[PDB]
Amino acid sequence: AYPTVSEIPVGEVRLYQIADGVWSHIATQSFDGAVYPSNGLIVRDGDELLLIDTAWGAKNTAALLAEIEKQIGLPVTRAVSTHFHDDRVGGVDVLRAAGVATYASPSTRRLAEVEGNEIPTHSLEGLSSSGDAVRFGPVELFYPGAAHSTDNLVVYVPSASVLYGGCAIYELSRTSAGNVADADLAEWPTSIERIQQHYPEAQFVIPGHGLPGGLDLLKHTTNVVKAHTNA
Ligand SMILES: C=C(C[C@H]1O[B-](O)(O)c2cccc(F)c21)C(=O)O
Ligand SMILES: [Zn+2]
Ligand SMILES: [Zn+2]
Repeated sequence: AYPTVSEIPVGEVRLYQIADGVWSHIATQSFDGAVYPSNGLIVRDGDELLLIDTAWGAKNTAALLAEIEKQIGLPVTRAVSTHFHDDRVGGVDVLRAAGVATYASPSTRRLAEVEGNEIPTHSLEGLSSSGDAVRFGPVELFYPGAAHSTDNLVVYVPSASVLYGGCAIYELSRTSAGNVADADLAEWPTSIERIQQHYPEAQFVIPGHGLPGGLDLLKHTTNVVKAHTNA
């Protein structure tokens, strides 16, 4: 049932409904020779939608907003980018131009500016230290510590017990480290432990790229990360 990378042409966006008012969005993009799927989240808050991460690029994010109008019919009023790389902020400008208020932590906004990437407008307060969590409309934002990047956020949707890991959580099919130039490999297993200790009742865990699972994706990610570190 969950759409897979070979099912989504670059430029099209799938929505997958996880629970009442909780969707993931799935798109695909070419990077360094290969085509990757990429996940974010849509969470209904009454008559508005919160968006978690772009669809990775201006074209995909415009297709995202178009799919939301067709399939859901509620406006996206706020977006959160979970770290500073292009599959999370790429398309912020399309969101801004459509009227979406775009958010990220101060660190993410600074890392995005330094790297040349699109920059969310608004700063998220309360997320500076590992273990910090804040409610943001219908979701909980959690800063687990440095992992895939130093700034990466994870997101929990209480109504549905959905944990979105972003690029800090790998899918089961991913058995090698996914480009770790900006990662903190010594801290990543500890940051994952913080996630486990905070959301032990998670039912549905979504990696940044690929198929959702359970909390077994956290242990898998630690294994992949430690395996890369020892050799
Ligand atoms: C192998 C994946 C690539 C994917 O993730 B990224 O580092 O946010 C990032 C940035 C730019 C391109 C891109 F394909 C990606 C990974 O886990 O890092
Ligand atoms: Zn990244
Ligand atoms: Zn990524």
